[PDB]
Amino acid sequence: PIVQNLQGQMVHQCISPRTLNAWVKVVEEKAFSPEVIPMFSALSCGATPQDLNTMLNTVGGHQAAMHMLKETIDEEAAEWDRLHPVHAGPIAPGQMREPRGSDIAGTTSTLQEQIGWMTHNPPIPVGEIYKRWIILGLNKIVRMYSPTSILDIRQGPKEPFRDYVDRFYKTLRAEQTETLLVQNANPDCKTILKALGPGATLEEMMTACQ
Amino acid sequence: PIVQNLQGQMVHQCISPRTLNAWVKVVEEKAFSPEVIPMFSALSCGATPQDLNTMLNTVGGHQAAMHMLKETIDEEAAEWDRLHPVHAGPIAPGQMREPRGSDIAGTTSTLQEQIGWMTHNPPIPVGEIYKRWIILGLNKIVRMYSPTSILDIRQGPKEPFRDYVDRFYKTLRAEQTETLLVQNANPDCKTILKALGPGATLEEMMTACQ
Amino acid sequence: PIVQNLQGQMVHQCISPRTLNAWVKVVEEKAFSPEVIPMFSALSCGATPQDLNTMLNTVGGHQAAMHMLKETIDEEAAEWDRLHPVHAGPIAPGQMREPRGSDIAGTTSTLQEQIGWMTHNPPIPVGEIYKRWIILGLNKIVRMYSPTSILDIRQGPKEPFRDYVDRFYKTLRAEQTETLLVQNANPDCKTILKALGPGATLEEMMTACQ
Amino acid sequence: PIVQNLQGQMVHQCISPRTLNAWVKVVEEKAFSPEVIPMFSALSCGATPQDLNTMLNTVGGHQAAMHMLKETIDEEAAEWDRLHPVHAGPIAPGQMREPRGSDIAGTTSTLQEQIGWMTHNPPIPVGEIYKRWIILGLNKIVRMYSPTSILDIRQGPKEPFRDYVDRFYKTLRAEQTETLLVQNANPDCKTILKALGPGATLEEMMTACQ
Amino acid sequence: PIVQNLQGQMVHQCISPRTLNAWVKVVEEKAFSPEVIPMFSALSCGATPQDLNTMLNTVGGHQAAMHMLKETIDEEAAEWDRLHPVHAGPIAPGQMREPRGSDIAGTTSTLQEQIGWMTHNPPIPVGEIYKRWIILGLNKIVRMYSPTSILDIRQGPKEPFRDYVDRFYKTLRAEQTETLLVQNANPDCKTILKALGPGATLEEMMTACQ
Amino acid sequence: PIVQNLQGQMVHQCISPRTLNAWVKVVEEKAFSPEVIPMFSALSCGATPQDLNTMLNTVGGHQAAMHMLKETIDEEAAEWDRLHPVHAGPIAPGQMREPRGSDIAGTTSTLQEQIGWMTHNPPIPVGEIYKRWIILGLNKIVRMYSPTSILDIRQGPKEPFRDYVDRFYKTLRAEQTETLLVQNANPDCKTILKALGPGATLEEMMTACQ
Ligand SMILES: CC(C)(C#Cc1ccc(-c2ccc(Cl)c3c(NS(C)(=O)=O)nn(CC(F)(F)F)c23)c([C@H](Cc2cc(F)cc(F)c2)NC(=O)Cn2nc(C(F)(F)F)c3c2C(F)(F)[C@@H]2C[C@H]32)n1)S(C)(=O)=O
Ligand SMILES: CC(C)(C#Cc1ccc(-c2ccc(Cl)c3c(NS(C)(=O)=O)nn(CC(F)(F)F)c23)c([C@H](Cc2cc(F)cc(F)c2)NC(=O)Cn2nc(C(F)(F)F)c3c2C(F)(F)[C@@H]2C[C@H]32)n1)S(C)(=O)=O
Ligand SMILES: CC(C)(C#Cc1ccc(-c2ccc(Cl)c3c(NS(C)(=O)=O)nn(CC(F)(F)F)c23)c([C@H](Cc2cc(F)cc(F)c2)NC(=O)Cn2nc(C(F)(F)F)c3c2C(F)(F)[C@@H]2C[C@H]32)n1)S(C)(=O)=O
Ligand SMILES: CC(C)(C#Cc1ccc(-c2ccc(Cl)c3c(NS(C)(=O)=O)nn(CC(F)(F)F)c23)c([C@H](Cc2cc(F)cc(F)c2)NC(=O)Cn2nc(C(F)(F)F)c3c2C(F)(F)[C@@H]2C[C@H]32)n1)S(C)(=O)=O
Ligand SMILES: CC(C)(C#Cc1ccc(-c2ccc(Cl)c3c(NS(C)(=O)=O)nn(CC(F)(F)F)c23)c([C@H](Cc2cc(F)cc(F)c2)NC(=O)Cn2nc(C(F)(F)F)c3c2C(F)(F)[C@@H]2C[C@H]32)n1)S(C)(=O)=O
Ligand SMILES: CC(C)(C#Cc1ccc(-c2ccc(Cl)c3c(NS(C)(=O)=O)nn(CC(F)(F)F)c23)c([C@H](Cc2cc(F)cc(F)c2)NC(=O)Cn2nc(C(F)(F)F)c3c2C(F)(F)[C@@H]2C[C@H]32)n1)S(C)(=O)=O
Ligand SMILES: [Cl-]
Ligand SMILES: [Cl-]
Ligand SMILES: [Cl-]
Ligand SMILES: [Cl-]
Ligand SMILES: [Cl-]
Ligand SMILES: [Cl-]
Ligand SMILES: [Cl-]
Ligand SMILES: [Cl-]
Ligand SMILES: [Cl-]
Ligand SMILES: [Cl-]
Ligand SMILES: [Cl-]
Ligand SMILES: [Cl-]
Ligand SMILES: [Cl-]
Ligand SMILES: [Cl-]
Ligand SMILES: [Cl-]
Ligand SMILES: [Cl-]
Ligand SMILES: [Cl-]
Ligand SMILES: [Cl-]
Ligand SMILES: [Cl-]
Ligand SMILES: [Cl-]
Ligand SMILES: [Cl-]
Ligand SMILES: [Cl-]
Ligand SMILES: [Cl-]
Ligand SMILES: [Cl-]
Repeated sequence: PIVQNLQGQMVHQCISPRTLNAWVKVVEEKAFSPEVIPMFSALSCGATPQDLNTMLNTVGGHQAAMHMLKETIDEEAAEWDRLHPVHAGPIAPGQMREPRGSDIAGTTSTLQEQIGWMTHNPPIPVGEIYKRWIILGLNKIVRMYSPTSILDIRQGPKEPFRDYVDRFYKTLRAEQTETLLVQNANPDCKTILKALGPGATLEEMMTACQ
Repeated sequence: PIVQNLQGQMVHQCISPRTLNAWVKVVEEKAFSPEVIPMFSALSCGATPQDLNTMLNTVGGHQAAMHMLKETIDEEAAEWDRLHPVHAGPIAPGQMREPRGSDIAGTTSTLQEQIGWMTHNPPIPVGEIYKRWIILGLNKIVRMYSPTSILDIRQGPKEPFRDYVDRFYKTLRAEQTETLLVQNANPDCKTILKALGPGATLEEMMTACQ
Repeated sequence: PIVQNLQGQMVHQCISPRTLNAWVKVVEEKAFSPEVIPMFSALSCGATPQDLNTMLNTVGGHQAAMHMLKETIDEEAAEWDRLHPVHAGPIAPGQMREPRGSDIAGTTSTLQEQIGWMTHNPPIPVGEIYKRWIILGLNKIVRMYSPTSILDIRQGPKEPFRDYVDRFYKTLRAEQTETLLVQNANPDCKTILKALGPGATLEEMMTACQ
Repeated sequence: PIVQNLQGQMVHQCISPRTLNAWVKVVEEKAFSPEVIPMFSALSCGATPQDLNTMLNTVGGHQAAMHMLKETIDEEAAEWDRLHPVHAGPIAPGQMREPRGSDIAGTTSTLQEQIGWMTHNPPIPVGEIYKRWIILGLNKIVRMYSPTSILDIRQGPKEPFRDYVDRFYKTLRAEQTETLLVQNANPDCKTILKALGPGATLEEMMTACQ
Repeated sequence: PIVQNLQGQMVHQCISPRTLNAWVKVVEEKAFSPEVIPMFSALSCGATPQDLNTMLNTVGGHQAAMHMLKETIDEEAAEWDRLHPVHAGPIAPGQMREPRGSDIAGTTSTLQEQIGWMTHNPPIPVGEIYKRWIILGLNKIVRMYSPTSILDIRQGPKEPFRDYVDRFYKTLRAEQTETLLVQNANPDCKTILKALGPGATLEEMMTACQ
Repeated sequence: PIVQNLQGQMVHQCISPRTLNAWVKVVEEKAFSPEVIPMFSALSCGATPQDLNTMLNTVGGHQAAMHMLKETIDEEAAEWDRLHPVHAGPIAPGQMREPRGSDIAGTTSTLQEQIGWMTHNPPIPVGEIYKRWIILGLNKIVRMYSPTSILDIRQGPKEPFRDYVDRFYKTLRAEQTETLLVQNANPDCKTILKALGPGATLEEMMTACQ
């Protein structure tokens, strides 16, 4: 990644074994649960495009999702090229060529060029642009691998309301609400929630059905 | 987080895999026991609003509590806006716009803006303001998930006083005392504690009933 | 904690996940064995009052002892106030108000004030003052949870002297010696230790009874 | 490796136990799966030829592949010598002799010489040149140890399409595509994929056969 | 410990949780095997007397040995006082009082005084003086807990010579050689070692009896 | 070890618990397999003679090999003294006495002297000289503990060629080749390898017999 040294200069740093290992492990354990997106964004803090490609490549398995991820990256890269056409001309001394979509995705660009963009003044955050494309593609993967629709999350007749709400917002998060939460509650809690009226907080709802 | 480098300047640092992993693990193991609040405050030392949102998002499960947490944040953000209305005008060079509630909660603000507020002179500690809102909301979650009332913590007839006091203050902490501690002691220890008189220390009480 | 950077200035540092985790684990494993006091002092090296309160709060369980710890802190804080009454007056620019007992214990003081005291010239080591109160209170807890009196540590008739001495000084340490060590030895070793005479070293005693 | 200190100078650093251990472990667990190449490139970030040889030597087992790796290195080194013949002459003060293939592969060069090349201005990245040769040789090993041909990856009659696509691109990656993916789908999904037409995305294909 | 910062000044550092934990673990696992002495010396690199006392205090159990260790320290401290009598007089500004035995052992000295001695020019290495006393006392403990005499290490009639030599020098190290190694070899290997003659290396001896 | 600080000065560093622990563990797990030599060289990067002796002393067990290691060190030290006789004379201010063999092996030299040699300009790398002697002695240990001769590595009649080549070069490495690899192949693969002709690569040989 590109970190600021303790003197105030942005320099390149090798990705640490701890960072590499945490990413690999979170995919093995959590696959494409929603909370894998924040881990990816946090672990790739300050990442160059090379670091991002490293992290994606260390994933073994899930190659169907990884391939869908490439197609999303190609979609976003092609959109970047339609909005930012590279102008012909010799690059001035101490300056950087404009990045293409494939340069941001690290396929036609070197690490030294990525460092040049990211440490430019003003910087071209090719790492953050690429990370956004990846998180976009990861969100579609999370959505596709969501097993259950919110319409099928219904409170059991003897299911504690807390457990039901846990399953409800867990499902909702992956599908990516208030009145449906009441409608899918069991008869005994729905009656209590009816009498609470509208505008009740979740805490008030949970307190009323416990 | 925003740390001070070893030269004396406040700079941004990537959240470390150790910090991310410790937070995730403490929620898996301890859920919403009271001691999860100090871990959250310590792990988010110097955190930006983005880091705080990262930590909350890495939580898988407990989505009922996580949703109640958002409602508390929205309550606190809306109160921040009623007390701090943003004034219209162009921001002066080298200065920061006033933060709204949603900027403090990281929903309408960028990392660069959060760094600008937090490293301003004087700084606007949007991270500490947001952390306070979260700890406020976490405390209500801890209180709601407290299973047992202090009125039901009674010493067993052959229960060692030490074990009873352990359960008593554990329950008290989650519910968030002296005379009730005597009243709920078993007959044999209550008689001893009566004769100790008032103003006895816990150490004196424990010594008298062991 | 307040560490000295590699340039020679005392600056504040976030408590590390390693430090937090080690303290929690040592309490889970060792409870209030005597060797938990050195771990606490070493782990809270350079700690502010906030860090000390963090560490104590991360403890789950043992709330009877934790409450006795507060009473010892209140005793010591009140003694600090009787010896150091805060004088009325406006604090001069660049100076710190005198700390009260509750400021040292972090209940009425902010982190910024604690940093001001601890990095003052000369510094007011509110962290070390608070740590002393805590270690004082922890010692009383260790003493109270000591199960066995030294009078009941007697060498078994076929117990190796080494094992006996191990149990003896282990018990002695928690209770917090030479002639009692002989008196509680078994008949066969006591006869040997009699003939050694007084002023023998432990190594001489152990060698004589092995 | 050769890292840039926090002041801006490229200096040599001892390879860390974490880096050494991660490489050894990834070979024990993953052998020569494709994702072992990115781990090798990431763990040897900034590596000198000595560090690269260290990492390869810490591998126990797989000595058949390790020997094939040497033959690839010798092939590449000999090609380097045919393209870069070392010119005779005394090396000027403060300058470095031109590297031979065997100097890049660390067999006829010292660490001090490798540091001289890598920290030269402009630098001769003997580490990156050597790493490229190794990754080249590792790719041939991954290809040779690929057990299954893409022609044998066929969807089972009741196999979920997602699982099939996972096996397909996993196999494809090791062998190192769209129309073959349809042809090897089972009859029921092939009929659906026929009607989708050409130019469908993988996400559209997966959605249509789930 | 007292480390040199990356600028060239000797400053105090908190003992790290890793250092504390490694020492505790090595005592639990290896007790007083000989190789515990090098671990102690390496883990207490640069240690102050306070750090040394911390490490010894974190040991739970083995209190018989720990008490023998104090008696050795008192012996060495008293010898230090007989060779270095403290002269009466006011200490000059910026200078340190001469250390007594009990100051070196950290019982009558503060951390600030230990830092003053250790960072003086020339420094008084009270940490290294104390560490020497401890290693002296630890060596006597290792010697006392050595279970077997070298006279009882005899090669079994079908015991491989390598295994025998392993047990021999292991025992010798704890007891703290060549001709006895031959004498205790079994008849078949002794005959071979006789014919080798004197002045044979261990490698020659092992090769001859394998 | 002697590391270069982030400012460009060679200073001494305490050996880290991670380094100590990794060395101990690799000996417990791998004993004297060949790949233990690279781990030793990597873990002792920049090591002083004291650090090297520390690492060797932390080894418990294998004392037969450890003693053979001392004899190799004494051989090499005595050769160093025959090639570098120390000249009599007072050492000039700011200079270092010439090292003897026993000074390089850390037996008659202090840490401060080792730092003086290693940080001299030009430096006397007593650490690297000592490490070379140790690696020399470790290689003889690896060779002696090699169980199987290369003449006994023969491909089984139904053994996959890959597995055979794995055992072959593993054995060869410890014994420390092409035509013997063919001669020891089973009849079916030998016939194929005959027809390949000479000058075939290992990859061609493996491909032909799979
Ligand atoms: C990936 C990344 C770059 C980012 C970001 C990112 C940025 C901003 C915000 C956010 C912050 C505060 C508030 Cl009050 C709201 C809000 N208040 S509201 C009422 O909607 O108006 N909304 N937001 C999202 C915003 F900004 F997009 F609007 C927020 C979040 C929250 C952070 C958060 C997580 C948490 F657990 C508990 C919290 F209190 C806050 N994360 C989510 O909310 C995810 N989530 N989704 C849903 C669902 F879909 F089911 F409803 C559900 C959640 C849930 F909260 F977990 C919970 C079960 C409900 N994250 S990062 C930093 O992680 O690496
Ligand atoms: C989250 C965060 C930002 C913070 C803070 C924070 C700030 C200040 C203080 C504190 C410090 C010293 C004293 Cl003497 C008192 C006091 N003395 S008193 C008699 O009340 O007048 N009170 N306080 C709270 C104050 F300041 F709010 F008043 C304190 C605490 C204590 C720290 C502490 C924990 C501990 F274990 C043992 C200690 F000796 C001190 N924590 C609590 O006390 C929590 N607790 N709650 C209750 C209950 F409700 F059951 F009674 C019980 C506890 C308990 F102690 F654990 C024990 C069973 C009893 N924490 S952080 C730094 O953790 O990240
Ligand atoms: C908490 C903290 C801030 C502190 C400190 C602290 C400060 C000083 C000293 C100390 C140092 C050297 C000597 Cl020679 C003596 C001494 N010599 S003597 C003969 O008494 O006159 N006394 N002391 C205590 C002093 F200074 F208070 F006097 C010491 C200790 C010792 C350190 C130590 C531990 C150890 F294991 C072995 C050692 F060789 C030295 N620790 C204790 O002795 C604890 N202990 N208690 C008893 C008992 F009660 F049973 F007798 C027993 C021990 C025991 F040694 F473990 C052993 C079974 C016997 N610690 S910290 C740095 O840990 O974080
Ligand atoms: C070793 C090292 C130095 C390097 C590099 C390196 C350099 C660039 C790129 C890359 C980046 C973005 C795009 Cl969009 C494409 C592209 N888009 S495309 C449609 O082809 O035109 N192609 N590339 C390769 C390029 F550049 F060579 F063209 C890329 C990769 C990708 C990174 C990546 C991995 C991932 F998992 C998911 C992603 F979204 C992106 N890695 C691979 O693709 C490996 N892979 N191989 C195949 C197969 F063969 F089966 F098809 C398959 C993959 C797969 F993606 F995993 C997935 C199942 C399919 N890595 S490092 C940095 O790791 O240490
Ligand atoms: C604690 C500390 C501060 C220190 C130090 C310290 C200082 C110097 C030396 C040393 C170095 C090189 C040589 Cl050649 C000799 C030597 N050559 S010789 C022939 O005697 O003349 N002698 N020495 C000791 C010296 F200097 F004191 F003379 C040495 C050692 C050796 C280091 C070593 C360990 C090892 F495993 C293998 C090695 F090749 C070298 N350690 C020991 O030898 C311990 N040991 N003891 C005996 C026994 F008693 F059985 F014989 C046995 C050993 C043994 F080697 F393990 C092996 C089975 C035999 N350590 S530290 C740095 O560890 O933290
Ligand atoms: C200890 C230390 C200081 C050092 C060093 C050190 C220094 C240089 C080299 C080296 C580098 C590149 C090439 Cl191409 C050759 C070469 N090409 S060749 C055809 O012979 O002419 N030779 N060398 C040794 C040189 F330089 F001495 F010649 C090399 C090695 C190789 C590194 C390596 C390991 C590996 F696994 C795979 C590689 F591609 C390269 N290590 C070895 O080869 C060890 N080995 N031994 C044998 C055997 F004996 F069976 F044949 C076998 C190996 C084996 F490769 F593992 C494999 C099964 C065969 N290490 S360190 C840095 O580790 O800490
Ligand atoms: Cl790491
Ligand atoms: Cl790349
Ligand atoms: Cl794969
Ligand atoms: Cl509830
Ligand atoms: Cl980390
Ligand atoms: Cl954010
Ligand atoms: Cl979830
Ligand atoms: Cl009690
Ligand atoms: Cl940490
Ligand atoms: Cl506080
Ligand atoms: Cl609790
Ligand atoms: Cl004994
Ligand atoms: Cl490390
Ligand atoms: Cl090399
Ligand atoms: Cl091997
Ligand atoms: Cl799907
Ligand atoms: Cl640590
Ligand atoms: Cl001390
Ligand atoms: Cl104890
Ligand atoms: Cl042998
Ligand atoms: Cl470490
Ligand atoms: Cl030494
Ligand atoms: Cl041993
Ligand atoms: Cl093969």
